[PDB]
Amino acid sequence: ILSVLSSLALVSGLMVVRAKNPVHSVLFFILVFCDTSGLLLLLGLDFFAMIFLVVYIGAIAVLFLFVVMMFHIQSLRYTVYAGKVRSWTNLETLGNLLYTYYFVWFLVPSLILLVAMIGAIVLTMHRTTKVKRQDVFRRNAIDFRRTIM
Amino acid sequence: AEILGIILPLLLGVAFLVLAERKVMAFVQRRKGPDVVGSFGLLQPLADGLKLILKEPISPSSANFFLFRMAPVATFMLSLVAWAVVPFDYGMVLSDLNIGLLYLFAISSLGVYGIIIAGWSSNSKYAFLGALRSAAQMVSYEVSIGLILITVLICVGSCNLSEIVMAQKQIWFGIPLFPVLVMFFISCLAETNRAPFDLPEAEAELVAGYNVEYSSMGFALFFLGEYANMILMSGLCTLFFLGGWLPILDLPIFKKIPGSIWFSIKVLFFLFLYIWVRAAFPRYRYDQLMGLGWKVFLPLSLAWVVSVSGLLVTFQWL
Amino acid sequence: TGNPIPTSAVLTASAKHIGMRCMPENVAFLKCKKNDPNPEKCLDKGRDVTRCVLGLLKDLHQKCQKEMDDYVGCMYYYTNEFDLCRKEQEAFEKVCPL
Amino acid sequence: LAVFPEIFIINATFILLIHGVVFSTSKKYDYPPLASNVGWLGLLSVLITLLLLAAGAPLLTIAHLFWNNLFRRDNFTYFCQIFLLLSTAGTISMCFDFFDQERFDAFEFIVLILLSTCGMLFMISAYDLIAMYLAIELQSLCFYVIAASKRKSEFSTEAGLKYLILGAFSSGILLFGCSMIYGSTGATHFDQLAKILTGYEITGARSSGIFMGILFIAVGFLFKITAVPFHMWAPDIYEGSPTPVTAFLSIAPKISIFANILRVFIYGSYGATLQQIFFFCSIASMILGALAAMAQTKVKRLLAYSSIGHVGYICIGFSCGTIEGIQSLLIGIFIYALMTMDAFAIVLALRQTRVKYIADLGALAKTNPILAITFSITMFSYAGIPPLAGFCSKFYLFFAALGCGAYFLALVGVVTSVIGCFYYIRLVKRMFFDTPRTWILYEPMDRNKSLLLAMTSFFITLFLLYPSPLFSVTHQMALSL
Amino acid sequence: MEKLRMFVAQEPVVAASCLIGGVGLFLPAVVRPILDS
Amino acid sequence: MLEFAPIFIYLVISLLVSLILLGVPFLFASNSSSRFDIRFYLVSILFLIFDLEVTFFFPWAVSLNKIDLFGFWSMMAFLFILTIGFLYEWKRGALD
Amino acid sequence: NTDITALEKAQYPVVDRNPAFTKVVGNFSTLDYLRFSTITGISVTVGYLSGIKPGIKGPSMVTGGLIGLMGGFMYAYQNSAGRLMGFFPNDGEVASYQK
Amino acid sequence: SLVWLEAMLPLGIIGGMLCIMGNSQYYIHKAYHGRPKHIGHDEWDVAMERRDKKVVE
Amino acid sequence: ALKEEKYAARRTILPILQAEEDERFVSEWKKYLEYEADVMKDVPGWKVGENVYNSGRWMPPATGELRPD
Amino acid sequence: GWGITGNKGRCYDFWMDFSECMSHCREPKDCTLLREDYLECLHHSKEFQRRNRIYKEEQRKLRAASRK
Amino acid sequence: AAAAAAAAAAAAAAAAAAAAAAAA
Amino acid sequence: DLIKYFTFSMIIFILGIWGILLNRRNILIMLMSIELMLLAVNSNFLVFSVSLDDMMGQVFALLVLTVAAAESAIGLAIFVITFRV
Repeated sequence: ILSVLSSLALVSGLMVVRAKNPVHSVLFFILVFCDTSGLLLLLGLDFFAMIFLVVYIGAIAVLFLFVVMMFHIQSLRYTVYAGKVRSWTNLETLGNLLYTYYFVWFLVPSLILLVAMIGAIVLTMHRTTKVKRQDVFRRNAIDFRRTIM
Repeated sequence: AEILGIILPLLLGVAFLVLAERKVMAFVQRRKGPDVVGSFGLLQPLADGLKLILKEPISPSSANFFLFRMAPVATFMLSLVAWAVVPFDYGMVLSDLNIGLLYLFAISSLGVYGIIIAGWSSNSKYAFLGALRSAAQMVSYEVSIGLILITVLICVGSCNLSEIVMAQKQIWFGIPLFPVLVMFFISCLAETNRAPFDLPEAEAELVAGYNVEYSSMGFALFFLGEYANMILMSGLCTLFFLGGWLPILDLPIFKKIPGSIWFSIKVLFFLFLYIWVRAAFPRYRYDQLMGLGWKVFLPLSLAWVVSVSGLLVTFQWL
Repeated sequence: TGNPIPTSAVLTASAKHIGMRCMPENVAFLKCKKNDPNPEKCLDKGRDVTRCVLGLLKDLHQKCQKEMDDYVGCMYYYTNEFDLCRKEQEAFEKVCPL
Repeated sequence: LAVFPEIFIINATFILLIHGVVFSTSKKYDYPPLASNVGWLGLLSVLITLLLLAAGAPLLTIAHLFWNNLFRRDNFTYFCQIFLLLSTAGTISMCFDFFDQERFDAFEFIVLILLSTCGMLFMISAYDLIAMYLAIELQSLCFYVIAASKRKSEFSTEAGLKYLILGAFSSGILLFGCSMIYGSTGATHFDQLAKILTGYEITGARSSGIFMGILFIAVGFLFKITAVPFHMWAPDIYEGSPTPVTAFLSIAPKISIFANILRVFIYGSYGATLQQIFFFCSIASMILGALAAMAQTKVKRLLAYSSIGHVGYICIGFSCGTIEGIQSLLIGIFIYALMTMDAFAIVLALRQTRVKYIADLGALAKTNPILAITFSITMFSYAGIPPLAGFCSKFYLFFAALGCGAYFLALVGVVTSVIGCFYYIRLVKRMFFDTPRTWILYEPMDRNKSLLLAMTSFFITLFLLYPSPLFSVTHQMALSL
Repeated sequence: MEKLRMFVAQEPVVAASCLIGGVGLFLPAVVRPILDS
Repeated sequence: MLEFAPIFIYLVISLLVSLILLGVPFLFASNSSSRFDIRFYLVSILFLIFDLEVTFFFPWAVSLNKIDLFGFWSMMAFLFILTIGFLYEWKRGALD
Repeated sequence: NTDITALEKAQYPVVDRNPAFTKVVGNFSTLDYLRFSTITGISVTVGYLSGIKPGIKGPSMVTGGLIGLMGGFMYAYQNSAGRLMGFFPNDGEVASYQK
Repeated sequence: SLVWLEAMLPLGIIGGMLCIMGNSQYYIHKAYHGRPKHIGHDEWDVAMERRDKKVVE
Repeated sequence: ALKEEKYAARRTILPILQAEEDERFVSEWKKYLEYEADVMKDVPGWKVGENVYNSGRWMPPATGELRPD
Repeated sequence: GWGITGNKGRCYDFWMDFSECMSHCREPKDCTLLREDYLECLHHSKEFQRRNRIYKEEQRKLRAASRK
Repeated sequence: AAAAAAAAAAAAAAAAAAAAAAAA
Repeated sequence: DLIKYFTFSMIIFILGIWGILLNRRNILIMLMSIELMLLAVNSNFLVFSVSLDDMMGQVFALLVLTVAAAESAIGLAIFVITFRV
């Protein structure tokens, strides 16, 4: 029966866009991701289920939870026994491609993660380091020192 | 089902680990630990429990029961469900996932939720910022554990934990990658809090650092969780690096070679190492600690993925 | 196990012998399949491979049955996993068919 | 090989990024203002990239592995990629003065501009939906950061948030289209896509899945180029940010998107739907711009609306299927870019003036009289007055449109040019004839900004004497697709 | 070099990471082409 | 996937176990005896990025005999870009 | 698999299709070594000159020289490769007819 | 000296619990199914199990 | 080497398993065709019984997305 | 054309036919036979439309018998 | 925060008594 | 059954664009819906890769994962900066 239980994801997605209390919004966000990972499990894409878990409800909705807590808003099959003699786990059959054949679409997300690092640095350093912690800065010769107030 | 046969013995394991820690860390300090309650303090865990259970609440407060009365349940359920994929002997894993390792990584990424939620429901600014600091620590030594597992994964073929412990028949990954075991242990020390790395767990700041409504069940469940997370993260330093259930393979006449007994011996070694290293070393202050997970165990983990990938690519050892 | 019922265990147990013998039938079946994957077009070669392999099993079943009966006991116990009992694998191979 | 021109700018960005951070975080150097030192070095990094890309133009197509599975470089891409770097460098040249006046310690801001150029260089040559989306994401992501650079002032950051959401939505909408386009095609490459979509004709031949994707991909692109159907808060982005950052987003992302647009739609898709949507957008953009030029008062916003009106004239070339029309669009993009750089530079010339109305900009007849004539040339170029280069580009767009048969679309463009000309004579009247508004006295700029005006204003007027080279260059690019 | 030793003393873990990592970026760079025999 | 059903029921049986561990204390014992710390957003975004790059490590880790010396060098280029990002974060000082 | 087969290829007589590195770089004409040398100069001169303002003249000169080395070397490589391969003028066929 | 054995005893009865964690979920699964668990149980083995339970009729 | 041994065993028993599956599937296909020609009655229904090829090639008939998962 | 389990994918063979027949093909209209066969492998729509009518004719007889 | 960080570098350990070791 | 796993993703995407249209006032829900629609196209790529039996879908889904994650990082960082001090 768990097949049609994507209705849970469906209603939780309707919650996040029709909720004024942000805690409920982020909770049903996490719920949408959990049910989407359930779906991606039912399809057998095991790697993508765990990646949804990790890089969504252990990083991204962690971010969103932070933004809520602080900064409150207010029969007939014919199985072909060939190609089953060596079953390729999903990670192996993503790595056979992403790093050798389509590797530039993998070095470009490298640049996108680097731009995300540079961006989170230049944006949210918040004048807390050399961006402004260099010094207040002062020059004596130009300074009036009581000659001009 | 047979999930009872992996949760009940683990509950007993955690209850007796509180005693094993007190007793070992006491023996270190030239003093017998809990020693009057049971024959050798063996009943002391049951005494701690049966005491915490019989302690009247400070305030009933059963109204707020969906917010933080299921958050310790969540933390503990995660610490216990990461035990499915952990194999104790050949064909003794409860569920051999062909992506087992990544599933452990995801379970940690959800333990982050456990901590953050159980700290936010405590309406104490100091305790909530403490829980957030603890979550940021647990998640900053998770990129280092991630890369350490990428090393032990490069050595192995697949993420299947039964394969990672089957890929060590020739030699445990503790012998060639010993520097990595030291980094996984010093990270598992820091991923969990129980470590030289526990300023959020500085004796006082811990109790006032997880929740406001204790009722005893919350106190026990957090400690039962920390001690299961510890048995787990010590049952990983023994699958990956030490031979999960493999002997030294000398094939003795005196030793009939049981598997789960070897896994038990090794996880006992790593639990004893958790205790010993809690006794003998000062705390890291969480300001040198976060500057050790980024500036020390991430560069030394990245180097290791490039070293164990290089040295295995040049000579076709993969 | 029992009469030479080509179960999973008894097939993955004799696969070494099904490799040494019955290689022409197997390679002919594979040549057909790689030519065109319609099942009918070499139903005859399917009968041919199944005929020689059922014959190979009944040969292995008739001679050194107890060692074969122990090795397929392995392969049913540990599901077709070779390393889990090399002792039975050697016993069965050493006694009669190498 | 074959990615070396892109590799150099990415390496140059990394080398500048490491140089800026190590130097900026230096007690020995007293935490110095790297921006402007990253600049000049940043401008020559683009120039070295320009030479490498031009030098390897025959060598660009070195191997099937890069074109078939990653990105395909062709003669059209090379000519526009050369222009993209020149447009980027020209914007940096005017921007250097802004870096000097501002307390710019943002060494990373230059690295973002170079990273954007690398994303834009990859965008022009991207031949797969995955590659185009990923390249678009990088170029926009670098742009999102430049918009929010002045953190102390919320006006830049709030403008960035609207740009960010519009950018995220535009990338997201385009991504959904790729998913639907992928579902029918079974492949993400434009080349494989063209074979499945050649002559699809959603009326002649059924293609429900492909069209569902095409609708999303086309809509996303329009948000990026500030097309009026999806203009949204994009005009707001231009006025809210300071003039120099506004100039960079005004020309380089738009040129990259327009070049990407011709490659993704004309070659890959063949249905009678893509040309018409641009035809409606072109009429609307010119109508919105003509109404806006009269309606808008702030000089910076007016430029954005005049640019939006010009964008509609550019859209007509894609709207008429003729290759001559695609060539006319290219003539327009080059003239609009030169004028847009020139227009921003004249506003940048009055650096001393803080945000001020057109009437305040008036009274430049007595003081800086030559600059006053220069401002008149910039407004005339978008106006379509015949002597200026813009009219010659518009006439080619219009002559192509009449040949394409777009009489209704062509007429509104002439009518919008007529609507714009009246405001421009009124603005020219404002500069000298009337509304001096206090005889305000202006300040000098850097030589590079004066040269940007000198090399462009002379060329705009000189176009009449020797207009043959640009027309020849533009058609070659259109034919190459 | 004097500054190199000052860098492998003050910061041992980023100077023994760019050397436990060189042995990984250096083995397949030269030691693998050497293994043509 | 077939082996996911044991953990699928594990979640629910551990829910039951924790609910019993919750109800045990509840039954017994009757009547008579800082504006913002943005570094927690920098640490968080940085964990996000490094866990994305570990996500990219995983397939390259498990499939490295297939990609002989070319997948390795492509991953080392991805990792050199990671290292440039991490050195820009170390020098800029986000690791504190 | 990979192959150096090119679009619009062999417009001039090829000398060595797919030249190996350490040969295509040992083919540097006194013009390439003069292109790799002027680019490194215009990149050191700009690098030092840009750094007069922030006090970083030496190290900014060094990083401009690093950029110039990378860029001018990849340009000299482009030239000597499109010369060895059939892409550029390629008057260095005497080096093959003689050796 | 064997004084450490008193402190070894809690680690023993926490090791005697992981042995139970491992052997319980083994001999429980070895009961529901007449055979031990298969670790490397790829799709080839589920297909062969299907055809096997279909061969014994 | 163990994995190559296992895969060699599997590839060697592959023809027998595939022959059994061929016989079973062709029997199910014969019965499905005799069901089609019976539910269609052959005058009003598909005037060609099987006609599944749709070009010069055969494919296993149809299913959902991923059953073995 | 790799696939979820790889093994050359499923419709790469159909794409191979469509691409081979898209070499110097006179027009896509001329080779559309391979493209439709290729699309049919990708979505199974041709089987589905036939399945709907086989279900409908069988359902129509069953519905007619049920209504009586 | 620009607060002075506790730099864990220093001079090496050298037991420093007073001058009255031998003869006051 | 592919339609069930696609039209459900299609209407998750419609929910995302709907929340985009309505919530132009609140931005955190805007970003919620952004990642929602970047899931409904991501889960869409995965479903269409299982259906077509093609791996390009999953490669593109992984890259969209590690691009939408960086997008959420920069998005929330921009949102935190927007609520200045």
